[PDB]
Amino acid sequence: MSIASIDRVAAQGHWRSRPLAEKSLIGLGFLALAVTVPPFPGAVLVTVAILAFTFLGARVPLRFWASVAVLPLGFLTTGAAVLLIQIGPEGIGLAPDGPAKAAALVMRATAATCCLLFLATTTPAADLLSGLRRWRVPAELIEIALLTYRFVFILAEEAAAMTTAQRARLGHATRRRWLRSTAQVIAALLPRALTRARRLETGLGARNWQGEMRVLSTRPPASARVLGLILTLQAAILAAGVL
Amino acid sequence: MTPILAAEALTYAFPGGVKALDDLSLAVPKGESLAILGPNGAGKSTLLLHLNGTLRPQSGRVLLGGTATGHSRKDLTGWRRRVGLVLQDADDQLFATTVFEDVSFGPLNLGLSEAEARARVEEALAALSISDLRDRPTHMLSGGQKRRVAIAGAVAMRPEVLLLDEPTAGLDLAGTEQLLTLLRGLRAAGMTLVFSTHDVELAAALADRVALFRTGRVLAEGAAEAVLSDRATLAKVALRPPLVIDLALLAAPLPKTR
Amino acid sequence: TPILAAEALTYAFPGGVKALDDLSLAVPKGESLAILGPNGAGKSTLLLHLNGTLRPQSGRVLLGGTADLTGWRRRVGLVLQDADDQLFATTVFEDVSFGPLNLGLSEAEARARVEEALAALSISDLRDRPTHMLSGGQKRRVAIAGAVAMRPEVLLLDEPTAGLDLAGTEQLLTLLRGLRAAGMTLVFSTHDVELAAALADRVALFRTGRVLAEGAAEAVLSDRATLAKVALRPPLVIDLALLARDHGLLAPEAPLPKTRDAL
Amino acid sequence: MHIMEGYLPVTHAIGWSLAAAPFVVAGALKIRKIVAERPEARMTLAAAGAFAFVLSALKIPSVTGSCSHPTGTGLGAVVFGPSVMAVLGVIVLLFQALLLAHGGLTTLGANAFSMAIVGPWVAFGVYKLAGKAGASMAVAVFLAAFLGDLATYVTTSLQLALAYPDPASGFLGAALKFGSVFALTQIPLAIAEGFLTVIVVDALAGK
Repeated sequence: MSIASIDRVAAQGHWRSRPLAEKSLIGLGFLALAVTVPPFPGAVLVTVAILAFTFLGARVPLRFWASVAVLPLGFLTTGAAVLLIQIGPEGIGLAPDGPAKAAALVMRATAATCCLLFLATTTPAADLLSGLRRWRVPAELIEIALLTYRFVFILAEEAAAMTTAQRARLGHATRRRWLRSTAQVIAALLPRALTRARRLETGLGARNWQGEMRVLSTRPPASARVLGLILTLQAAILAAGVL
Repeated sequence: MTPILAAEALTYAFPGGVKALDDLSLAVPKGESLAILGPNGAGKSTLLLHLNGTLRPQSGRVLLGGTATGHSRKDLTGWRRRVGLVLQDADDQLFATTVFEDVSFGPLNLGLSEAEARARVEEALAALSISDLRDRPTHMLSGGQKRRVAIAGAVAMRPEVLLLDEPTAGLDLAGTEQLLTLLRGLRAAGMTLVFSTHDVELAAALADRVALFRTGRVLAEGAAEAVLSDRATLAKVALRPPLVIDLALLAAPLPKTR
Repeated sequence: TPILAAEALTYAFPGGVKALDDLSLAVPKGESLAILGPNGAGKSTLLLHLNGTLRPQSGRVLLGGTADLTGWRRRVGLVLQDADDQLFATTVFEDVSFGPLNLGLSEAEARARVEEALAALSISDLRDRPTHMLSGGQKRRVAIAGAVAMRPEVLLLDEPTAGLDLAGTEQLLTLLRGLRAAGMTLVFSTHDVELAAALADRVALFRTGRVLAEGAAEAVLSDRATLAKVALRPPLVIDLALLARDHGLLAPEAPLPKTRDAL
Repeated sequence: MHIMEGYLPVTHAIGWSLAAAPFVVAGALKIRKIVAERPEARMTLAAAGAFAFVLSALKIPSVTGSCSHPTGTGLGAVVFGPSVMAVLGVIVLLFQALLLAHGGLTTLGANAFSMAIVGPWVAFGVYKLAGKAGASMAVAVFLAAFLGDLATYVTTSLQLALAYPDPASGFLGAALKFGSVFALTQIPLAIAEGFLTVIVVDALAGK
């Protein structure tokens, strides 16, 4: 399942120090394209672009991501197969031109997902959430979201532990047993959370405040240099993609 | 001279409940290492809670430096700035997506712009030898490390008095000893150390004077010299002495004749 | 001969942390094995591995001398440091009953294997305690009880004295030692090395990922030099008594005072 | 279960992210006033949030040989408010996309429509009416994550019909289809967690 793997990778390789400002362009930009770009010319050279960036630009050890990557591929194998198919008042058939409308779906998605994956392998969910500073989204919900990210790993930890304990004591023998149990880790996870909230509030009241949450970040300011350069590249691969 | 933090009574309990914090007016004298003591259910974790202002006792007043603060609201903000708390569970004062981002909470809702606050954080991170753990995320930190952070985030504000609560819980004697340094270093800089514990030998390693209590009142508050030692005095609470020397009938940090 | 062995282990977390790096280990029959080391060394990983909580990249364990395990977990139980993660259900009986019952143990056989469990552990009814209503200790005791209720050959548990007091430690220790007496093979991991000597007689030092030293409960705790590698010093007296012995006309060392006199 | 990345056309991604916007704003304007009213709200909410995500990252035995991760829709329903969920669902969905790599950013908002806005509002009506139908708290929760889980699998199937009509059968074309391809999959699920959330709401009352 979950997912401390990706999070810790996103905070240990070469490109996590270098500004949010532009990895959220390389990411969010090429993402925007793939969806927009007509595919065959387009998301093909986008893929190799973000892929370069992912493996060459920010060498990310995987290489191995596709363990991360694959989880998508089982979902669209069917989606693509839907388009392949079907229907009318006739039992029956393959579609006229299924295999293009399908292989145009694959290359668009995989592309956009490599954009995702790039973001999700090099930028830590935290950063991306502070970035919404600069657009609308009012301060509060950023604090909450920065805090939701926080409790997610101080509930993940108690959950792993709990599952582990049942799992001994033979959590696992029947199957119905397994469901039963897992409930006994979800039921027993709501109050632990709520309480973990209130000992947060008392703990922080140390400083002369409990709410608010102003913090100081140590990220750098992606000079308008790579700004220009990256932006041009993308706009290009557009133009060419829209050719 | 006049104590820096002295608490009256102080008094406290649960409502509809057993006792919480009888009337124990412990006085601390600026620039020492007091070590509240016992194995808890006594409520040292609760005592501290009144000495920052977290808890308003039903009766008790504690007076900081010379006179008494206006709790219930507003004042406490001041009290906190002076007096600091480091709880047992480091995950109760760290929200704190990274270390820097955490510590830096302090001086920011403490009263300071951006450049200086950064400066202040950078001071505290090195003050706990975590300047190389600056931008890595908290939940990716060993238990000890995150106390060091929740202490850092506290010493980032400059308190005179620093309360601690079990500051060696689940530390190996390595990480325990190299901690010791970092806060003996703090008292040496001038900071009043106050702390709950139950491994006795700690107070035999850091403390100037020792407090003792079961029930809720403190029953024994003198030097760790003739506390640590007077076993009978130990006796009333459940404990025993640090190893020291068994007999003085001849005629804490190891010395020896032999 | 080994009841629980381990091949050059190899397990690492991301890309990869290599918390455990080719460490072979062995556990004899009715013992007290202390996997001694630094904290955050992920001994816990080794333990989880031992109880089939984890499969490594390359992994060998062993049963009666040989490589579905609901036999495995059966033979060998587990108690993770923090108790509350381990105590599910509402009252004491449930937690204990649940384990043997989790087992096909019919009302009437769980009836009588929660028998020793509570006894041997020394909880005393009442009974209760329930899901929660105390401090921490008693909880450790109940969880430990829960492990034992299940035909265990080997007990895996970490820090059997973390956060606990000296009196608490002493009592638990007494029970554990007695449990040794029932022929149980205990395996504990620990910061406090007083705790090692206070229970172990085989001790395996744990560095990086690797058991650089093992097997003389005393030896390891008297080879001061070895201890420094993992940044640990020997137990008090023994360290003294090493020192004391150097100056001391010294042959044997005794925790109760052995001091010379006069006159 | 989630629409993966860029599996929606920009007309529709934005298409749905504008049909979610009115409901995200709704909740976030009362989250606004809750935090204004009681500042620790930042903590009960964030904890509410970090529960659902962790909930749904867990695994559950499917009616069939499948092994699906539940979907807090039903459980988060009886406990937290639906609307409150409007924003949170969105906040949970990021992490399921940022971390699990199972969501998507372009589709987030398309997703947010069915899992944060449709799934939940429906999960109450079942609940509260089964409540005013006289049925026991036992089932009124069961039907609530079940019918509620359906309301996603339906809404997500319909957004896939809309964005991918039928080459032949026009609109409803891809409908019944999608309604059938994800139909072997999630009705193991929508049943299992339907019970799961009964066991779960079981323990809650008792504690």
